[PDB]
Amino acid sequence: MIITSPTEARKDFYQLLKNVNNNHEPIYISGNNAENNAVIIGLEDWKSIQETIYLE
Amino acid sequence: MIITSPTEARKDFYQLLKNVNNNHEPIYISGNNAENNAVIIGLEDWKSIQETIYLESTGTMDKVREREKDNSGTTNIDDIDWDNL
Amino acid sequence: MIITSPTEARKDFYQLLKNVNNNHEPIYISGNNAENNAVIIGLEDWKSIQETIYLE
Amino acid sequence: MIITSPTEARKDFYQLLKNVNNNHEPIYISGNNAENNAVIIGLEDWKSIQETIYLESTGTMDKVREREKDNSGTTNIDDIDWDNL
Amino acid sequence: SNYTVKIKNSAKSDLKKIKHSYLKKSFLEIVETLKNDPYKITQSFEKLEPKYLERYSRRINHQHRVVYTVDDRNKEVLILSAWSHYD
Amino acid sequence: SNYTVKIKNSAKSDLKKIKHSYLKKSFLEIVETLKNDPYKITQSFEKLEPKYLERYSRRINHQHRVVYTVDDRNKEVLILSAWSHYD
Repeated sequence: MIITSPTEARKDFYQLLKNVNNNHEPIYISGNNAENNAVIIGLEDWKSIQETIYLE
Repeated sequence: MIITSPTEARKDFYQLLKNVNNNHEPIYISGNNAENNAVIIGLEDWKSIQETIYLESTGTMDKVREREKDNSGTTNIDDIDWDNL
Repeated sequence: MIITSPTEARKDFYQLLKNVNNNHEPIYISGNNAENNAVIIGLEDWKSIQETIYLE
Repeated sequence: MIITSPTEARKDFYQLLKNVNNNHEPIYISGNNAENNAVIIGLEDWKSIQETIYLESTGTMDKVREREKDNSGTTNIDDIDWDNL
Repeated sequence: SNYTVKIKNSAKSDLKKIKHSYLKKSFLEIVETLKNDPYKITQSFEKLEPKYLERYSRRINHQHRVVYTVDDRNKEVLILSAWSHYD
Repeated sequence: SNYTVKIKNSAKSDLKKIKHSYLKKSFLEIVETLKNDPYKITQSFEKLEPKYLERYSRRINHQHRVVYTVDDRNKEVLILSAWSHYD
């Protein structure tokens, strides 16, 4: 599980984008408040997740 | 949909993190190499997503959707005979 | 999903113990040294996890 | 098995996080109440556990254990014809 | 502030597994919360996706959820699942 | 440096779900890593518990895994599951 701060995520940004798609594991971005908390997920993994949630 | 490049997302990254959480909408990150495309989601919205996919993958949501449509009726929870179970 | 630092985890230590047991969700501790990261989990949840893995 | 009170865990907290990762040995926090009973585990050790629990909860490990035991033989992965699927 | 809490009859078999896995006390705490405020931010309360269907979950433990809906007009909670494993 | 990768024939039904869900490309990227180094720390490679049974997993995506064991003696990877949704 990869957990990084907003500042370190900003710095390592381009490597995080390929790791997320290669490892199929989201990057957790955690800071000192709720406006700084997010996850980065690969577009294709995210589309599969969108399929699982919007079935026929 | 909000779409931005990896370069522009990296610059305004603190504002991006604020926006996904305030507006409850994902930001899409699209570059020249579509291999590295990604999505940024507020953590709270992500948790609801994670919870849903967990319950889907266990078969729970399939069972929940069937039970919504069956005609089995309901029982008040205080009427459950726990000793009999 | 609380993701906190080791310092803030020590500060709010007793509330975090309550939260992990009432929410049945782990608290993630991520510090500047990424490999001293850790997880706090309620004891009863932990035991149910262990018996699921080690049951004959 | 390391058992310590919530007070002594809080006092040595920074060192406990180090020991739980170096020794790969969980630390049990046991206090006067149930709400203050917990376990501290190193993050990478937790991820193996978390991943295993997911495969157990989806029923995947049951099918893994079933298929390990059966007599169905093994087809080489390069011999699989996806068009006959 | 009372809500009425009902369970689908087809979900009653979930309660049998709750009882024999010693999860009854945790399930009844969720019920008591559902009677007071089914939207309270406790018990890892989650709004399930798609959110327009307005299904919710609370954690009995790390593995099992109470999945339910809420009739806000009649103040009735309907439990649709209390066991998140296939058997 | 090179391994034989096989799959239990009772697990080939997973491959049809992998195909119909458009995950065949991600699955055979895992197969290529299994052919070369089944212990490479990529694709969220994890050692499953209990670790004395030496079962491993790799992510096809966020939901589905390849579960497998490795015969280090004969340099052979045995895929036991390629679908992690209860069906």
